Amino acid sequence: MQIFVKTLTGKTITLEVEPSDTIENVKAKIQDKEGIPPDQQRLIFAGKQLEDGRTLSDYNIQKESTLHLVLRLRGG
Amino acid sequence: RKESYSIYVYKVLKQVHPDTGISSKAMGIMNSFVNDIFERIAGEASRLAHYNKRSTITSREIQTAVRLLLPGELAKHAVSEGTKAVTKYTSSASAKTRSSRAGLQFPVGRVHRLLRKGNYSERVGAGAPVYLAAVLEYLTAEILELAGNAARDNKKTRIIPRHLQLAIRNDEELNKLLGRVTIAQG
Amino acid sequence: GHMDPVLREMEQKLQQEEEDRQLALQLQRMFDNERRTVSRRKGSVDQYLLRSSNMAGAK
Repeated sequence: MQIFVKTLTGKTITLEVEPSDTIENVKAKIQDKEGIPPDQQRLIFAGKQLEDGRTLSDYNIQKESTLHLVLRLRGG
Repeated sequence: RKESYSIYVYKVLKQVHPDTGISSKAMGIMNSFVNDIFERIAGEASRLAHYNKRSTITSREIQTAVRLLLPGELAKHAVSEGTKAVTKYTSSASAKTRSSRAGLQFPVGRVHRLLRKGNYSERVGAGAPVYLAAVLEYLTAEILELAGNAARDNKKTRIIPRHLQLAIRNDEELNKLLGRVTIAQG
Repeated sequence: GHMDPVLREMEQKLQQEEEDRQLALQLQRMFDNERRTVSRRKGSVDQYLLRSSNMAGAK
């Protein structure tokens, strides 16, 4: 299964993941593509926020899906 | 060559011109360029520190060394690059990463470690690696842009060592900087 | 392409894409609000510096 991740800048990156893959795993993959910390990245599906501890299957995401990227702002 | 800036240079090429690409050999050459520049600047900065009797190296020492190594046009632009990098670093409030806080593609933290490892000085500042890092990124982008122009002249979209060498020899400014450096010759 | 189904798909996809972007924008704005610093109007261009530059010509 493959999914497309778009960002607020207007950029799109293809990503290959399975329904059992966790969001946290996806965060690390994004860090490799962008070079941005995974904590500072937010993934949304159908305009709904996504939890790192939750899996793709939890949000009922099938093949060919679009996810939007947002930036987390925290002082750690 | 010692470090792995092949990935970093690739990113610069994408922002400067997505159409034009770079060969794997060309990337390696750029890596050696970074190492060569680092050594020359590092030694020059260390000498300045001794003159000022300052163990800790700062942006001020690097700034003087940068101007001496870079031609007139390049030197002026270099000042804005390093100065802004320091300002951006200082401007950022929340950020635990040196590179992220500075906003530089090249590993800012790695540069700081290299300066200390070189045993040039007992202590190294934070604004110094940031300043130097900004200069290195500028040089990388400038070389790639010039190479693209030569590539277009040769009806080629990909950048090769021949293009890189041609671009350097096409401008006296870079030639002076690389006067003591040979890309590849018998 | 006589059928040109891409145009129909783009219109539908754009509506859903903008929906996510709008919601995403709100999260981005809310996170920035937490910082306590809010700007009225901001705009800047980030590009690699060059020895020569020509402002004339727009782009």
